[PDB]
Amino acid sequence: MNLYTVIFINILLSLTLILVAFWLPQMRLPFSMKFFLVAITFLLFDLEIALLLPLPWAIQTIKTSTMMIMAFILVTILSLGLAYEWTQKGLEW
Amino acid sequence: TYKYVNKKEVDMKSATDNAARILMWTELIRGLGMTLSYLFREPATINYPFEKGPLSPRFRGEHALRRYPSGEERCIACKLCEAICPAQAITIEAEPRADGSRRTTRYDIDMTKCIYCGFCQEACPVDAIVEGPNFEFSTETHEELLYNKEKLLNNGDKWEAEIAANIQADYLYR
Amino acid sequence: SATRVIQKLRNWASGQDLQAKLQLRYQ
Amino acid sequence: TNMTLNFGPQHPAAHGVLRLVLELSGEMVRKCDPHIGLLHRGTEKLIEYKTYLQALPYFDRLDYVSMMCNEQAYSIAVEKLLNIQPPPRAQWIRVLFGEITRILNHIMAVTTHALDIGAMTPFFWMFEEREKMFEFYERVSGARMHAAYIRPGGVHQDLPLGLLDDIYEFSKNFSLRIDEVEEMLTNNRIWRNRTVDIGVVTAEDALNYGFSGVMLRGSGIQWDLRKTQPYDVYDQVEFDVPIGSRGDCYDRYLCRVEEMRQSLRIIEQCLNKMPPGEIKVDDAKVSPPKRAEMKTSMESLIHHFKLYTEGYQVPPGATYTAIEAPKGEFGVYLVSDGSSRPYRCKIKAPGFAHLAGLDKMSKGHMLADVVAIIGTQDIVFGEIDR
Amino acid sequence: ELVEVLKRGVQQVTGHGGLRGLLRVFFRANDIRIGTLVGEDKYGNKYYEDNKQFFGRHRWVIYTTEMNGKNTFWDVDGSMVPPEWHRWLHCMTDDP
Amino acid sequence: MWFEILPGLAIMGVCLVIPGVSTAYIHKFTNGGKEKRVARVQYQWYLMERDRRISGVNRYYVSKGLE
Amino acid sequence: SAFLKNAWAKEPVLVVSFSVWGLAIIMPMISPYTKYASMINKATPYNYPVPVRDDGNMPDVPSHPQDPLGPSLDWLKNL
Amino acid sequence: SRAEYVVTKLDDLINWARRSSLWPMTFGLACCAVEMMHMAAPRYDMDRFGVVFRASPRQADVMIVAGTLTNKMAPALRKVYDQMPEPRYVVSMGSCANGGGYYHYSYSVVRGCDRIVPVDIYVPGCPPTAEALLYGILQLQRKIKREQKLKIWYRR
Amino acid sequence: MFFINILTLLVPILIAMAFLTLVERKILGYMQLRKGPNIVGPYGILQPFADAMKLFMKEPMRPLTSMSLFIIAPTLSLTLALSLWVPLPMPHPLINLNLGILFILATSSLSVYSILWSGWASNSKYSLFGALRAVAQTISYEVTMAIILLSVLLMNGSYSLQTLITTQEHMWLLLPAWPMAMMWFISTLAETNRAPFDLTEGESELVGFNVEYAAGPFALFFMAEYTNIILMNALTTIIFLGPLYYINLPELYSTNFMMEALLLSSTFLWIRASYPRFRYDQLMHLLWKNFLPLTLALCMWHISLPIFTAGVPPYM
Ligand SMILES: COC1=C(OC)C(=O)C(CC=C(C)C)=C(C)C1=O
Ligand code: SF4
Ligand code: SF4
Repeated sequence: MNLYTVIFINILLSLTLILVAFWLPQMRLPFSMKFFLVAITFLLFDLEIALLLPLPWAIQTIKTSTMMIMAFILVTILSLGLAYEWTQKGLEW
Repeated sequence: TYKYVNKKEVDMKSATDNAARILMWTELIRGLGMTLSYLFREPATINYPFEKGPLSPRFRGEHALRRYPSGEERCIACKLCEAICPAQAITIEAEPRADGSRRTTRYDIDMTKCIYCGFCQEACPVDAIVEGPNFEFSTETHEELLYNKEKLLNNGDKWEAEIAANIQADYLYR
Repeated sequence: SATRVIQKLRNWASGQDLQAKLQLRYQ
Repeated sequence: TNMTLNFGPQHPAAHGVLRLVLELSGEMVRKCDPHIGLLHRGTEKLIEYKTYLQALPYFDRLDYVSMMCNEQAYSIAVEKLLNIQPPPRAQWIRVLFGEITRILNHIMAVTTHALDIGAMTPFFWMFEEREKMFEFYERVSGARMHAAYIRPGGVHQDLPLGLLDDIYEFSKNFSLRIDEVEEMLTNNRIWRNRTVDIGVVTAEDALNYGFSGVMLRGSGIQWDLRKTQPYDVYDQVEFDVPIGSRGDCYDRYLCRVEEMRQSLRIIEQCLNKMPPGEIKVDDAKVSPPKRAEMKTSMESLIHHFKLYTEGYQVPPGATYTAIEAPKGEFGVYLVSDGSSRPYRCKIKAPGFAHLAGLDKMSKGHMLADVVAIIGTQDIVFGEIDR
Repeated sequence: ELVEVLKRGVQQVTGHGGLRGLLRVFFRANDIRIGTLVGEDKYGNKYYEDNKQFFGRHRWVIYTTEMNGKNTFWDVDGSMVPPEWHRWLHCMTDDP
Repeated sequence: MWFEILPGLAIMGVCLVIPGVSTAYIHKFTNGGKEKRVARVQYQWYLMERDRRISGVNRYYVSKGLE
Repeated sequence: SAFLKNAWAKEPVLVVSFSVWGLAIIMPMISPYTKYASMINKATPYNYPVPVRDDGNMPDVPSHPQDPLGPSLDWLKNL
Repeated sequence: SRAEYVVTKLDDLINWARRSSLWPMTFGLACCAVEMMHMAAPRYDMDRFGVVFRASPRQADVMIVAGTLTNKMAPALRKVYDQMPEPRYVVSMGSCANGGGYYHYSYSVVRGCDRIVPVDIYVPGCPPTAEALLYGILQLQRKIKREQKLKIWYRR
Repeated sequence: MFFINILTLLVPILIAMAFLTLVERKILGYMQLRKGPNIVGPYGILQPFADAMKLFMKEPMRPLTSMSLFIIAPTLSLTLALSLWVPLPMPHPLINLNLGILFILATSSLSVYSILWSGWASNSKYSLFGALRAVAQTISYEVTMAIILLSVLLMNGSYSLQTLITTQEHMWLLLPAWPMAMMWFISTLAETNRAPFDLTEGESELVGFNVEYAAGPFALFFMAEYTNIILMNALTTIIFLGPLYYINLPELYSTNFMMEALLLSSTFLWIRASYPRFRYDQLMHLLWKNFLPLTLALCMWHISLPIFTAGVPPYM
């Protein structure tokens, strides 16, 4: 609730400003696979981040060995994905 | 005589030196130092209304027609100021004044047409038309910029004291 | 006309003596 | 139309007015067809209707960053047709203000280049130095720019009593100001990238497309019309042309910073060795009589009246005289009948040739690259459009 | 070092007569500095020149209210300076 | 000189400390002079709630050995 | 090796990049503390330790946990 | 309380805001552009007066037409003038744009920009001195100060 | 009370947001040998309020365009930026969130839309080309921006920004992890589209979503950018430069937070004047080639440093 209170004031402050703006002064084919490709890579990386996001809680896991063994494998396999992105003209705009 | 502006071993010392330049952005930091340095220098700007950028005597500025100390306007309508104006700005038509002397009935400098060359200042034999010091004559309407004999003569009377000083300083040179 | 400390900050940051070639022209 | 997109006339990036109808596959430029004439004004036809001395002010306006150097080209041309040459002091003056003008152009070209690139502090640093130079112009001619000081028979009026000393104080210091810009751009880890290996022009191609300027010199061709075909007293001075290798935006830049440096070497000399003498030819036939003389001697009034009202009356002939204006070879082909007003005056603009090269330079390049290349050609639309 | 500037800064501020002078001068010019008064022209105007300041700012004119009855205190204009004193201000002649 | 960029900053700084001092005293006023309990995990909310029930309705009121 | 050298001076990020990748893949294997992490975190008591019935003959700390028997974290102390 | 007073004061505020911050969109046709870059430069700082170095055709309060407005560029000038906000102004700079200037009789030069865009302040001089432009920008500021839009609303 | 604590934490920031533009138009000035704006008001203090009033009064021209993806875009930009100051932990925060940094990362990510929506809404070529490139580097930079934080968190133990005040009671996280600070600082420069990385407002390049935006819409993003400029700098001043915290007096934390935030806010002002703008591909070349391999590897080093140095951070 406390957050809700703050946020609605936040929207109100902005909606107030746009309105004032309008009310006070009364007196086609841009495409480059590179751009699409980036967006994609971005999510593959964003989804990877999502897998890495639990690592702060997983640090405290009793296993530890498996934690790191897992995390290191994830980071390494994605980075190799990047590596091949390099070989491919990908990442070369 | 010529010179090569950009005409050009790998040692750890060298490489480590080069790698540090890329890794910790050493040259970029060099550039920041230069701007921080000036931040501490005195700014060169002038309060425009209160302090004015210096203009020496030959500054052409705004046209004026001078008069003899007695009070007789200097122009005798020879009309070569019209002949040498590059832009066709000055229009002069004349007729003998009753005195019998020769004077201009109409002298119109179109300042919007004028490109302030200063040849008219040069050409006049009696030096009646001069490039006056004032540069601040911006006007709300286009018509005000067109100037007839009365505005220029009035401009001449207002700035005669400084015009005389300016011509006094630069006539030996001419 | 600037305190030597502030002036120094200038020379140091610049790497050469601006005092010798100033931006303020004088008599 | 491969998303044809007018660079647009109103664009801070486009000096003055340039419609570059560009077809870009996304962010890559496939073809650049620059449009010109947004500043055509008739300078070449207007001159035919004006006398030689009243056409001198047009030349200052042809490329006004380089106000005077342009005037020297017409001067020289009119002097050749008359077979008259200016007095010794006037020659040195023209080289003195010829060089000061080169600096002024390079400060414009290097700093305006950066503003489009995105570096804005170099412009303010050097526009203050520019300002100080303008003041020289004003105290010599009367106008900050568009002086009309260099006339067809020498300069108009001797230097004020004291200018030389100040063109010294300034010169004595300007170097540090160029040095600073350097510590900001010559080695910036980022200036290099956006400039290096952009718009490389071969040596053979540069001569073929008539580049004739730093653009040639940057590709390693050694040609400075000031050393190859000396004009005025640029022969008596000693300077080093800054030739370049691996010609590209960065290399040519370095060349323009180096001529700023070399021009200070030429200015120094001119101050050290300018002769006592007159500043205009003594032929009342070509140069207007001194005002004390026209007000006391009949032959001088007649010569003053005829010169201002009618004109030089140049002997019939035609000449192409080219100097080394800061942009490149500026030449006037002045055909002349025996009349006091010229017949033709094609102005060769270093810039009509350079723009044409934009197409052969910016190929397979991004939108930002086009902005960098227009800067490395110092395009002043006045000279191109004339 | 800093001691002097703090001290001399006070001089400028306390130099303009009463509080009002400062507040006035502060508002219309936005620059506070003290200089010898070269002259006061008949149209209300006051001119000061300081040798120490750089060439651009060593000569300044503090404009006065109603120099032709125009309420010029806020809307000050350059042309207000009289033709006689115009060249002194622009450094055309180094003689006041 | 550069003396003048300070005025503006002063009004920025003063407007960036207010918030940190304000939020950190409108907490020590509403919570009875004791920092607002941060209930990251339930245990803490439990203890906090338990406190409410223990006295008045507000947790900040804190009963002691004398109860 | 030679490329390595230039690589150290040209494209000197990847070199550093990989180097770290490895150093993080080694230090854990060889270190006098790696073992502690699984212990220090194991020890941290989050969930209540439920007591077992004393059928008898057990080494479990009876009564006060302070009894000398049982696990200790003096390894954690003075670590 | 008389609304009339209340109105004047309000108008003034409005005028002070527009007159203190004029964001100029400059064209730089020709050379008088070089004399404006000088204004933007350190001797005569335009910013100090609230004039921004430069802005796009939209966010711009005043358009300074510097340089010859040739017949080909004449359709554009208009477009950009027409693409600016409701409170907009034009400061013609240069004899080449006040009237026709050295190129008045040419076939490719419009004899003045006030034939294509309404002009509020005309700054004279072939390279109108930068101080003169500054004088001209300051006179636009006095022109705005005098404008009384809400009092006419009230009295209308 | 809580409402009062919403005025404070908002207004104060908005007033400070206004004074940043002024300290930008003067610090850039003195660096370029010019006084900057001092004539309106005393020393230019009234200058920010003046153009705000001019901007709102000028016509908000609606192009011959969407009318919502046009008005939603500035509202979203101001709303997210002012919102992200809600959880910031100056001394003690307004709304303490257990997963606070994920809130800041998520809220930042949403601002990329405003750029996308404004670019589509304008319906002119300059706007669409600018938006597509702008969206590309923003999310490209988000990928290293996020990984750099994950390295931090793993040495902090939690996502809550409040924990770092207890993590940095003995030393700033710059000493350790400086290599990422730099990479957080450069990424903070990209995400606020400031100079070295500002091809979006690139003027010479695409004069670009703000192109069709004038008056009130211009202002709102505008305000947003500058508030962000502060917020991101403030996050640098909590995550990496940890201001001294004394539980007895909470304001010396905010006093030093004030000092460090202003200096790092001053730094991106100083960066802008000092550097030319990077090329569009030169910008992505940096993140995907130069920084992402550094960040991913240093990310692993920050999962290893804890374990074998038996330093696994205490949750909570
Ligand atoms: C060097 O040529 C240039 C001009 O011609 C004089 C300009 O007018 C302009 C426009 C000037 C401003 C102040 C926008 C630019 C940018 C330019 O580069
Ligand atoms: S030249 Fe001098 S005198 Fe002869 S007409 Fe023109 S102005 Fe009058
Ligand atoms: S007016 Fe004089 S200066 Fe301005 S453009 Fe036309 S010619 Fe060049």
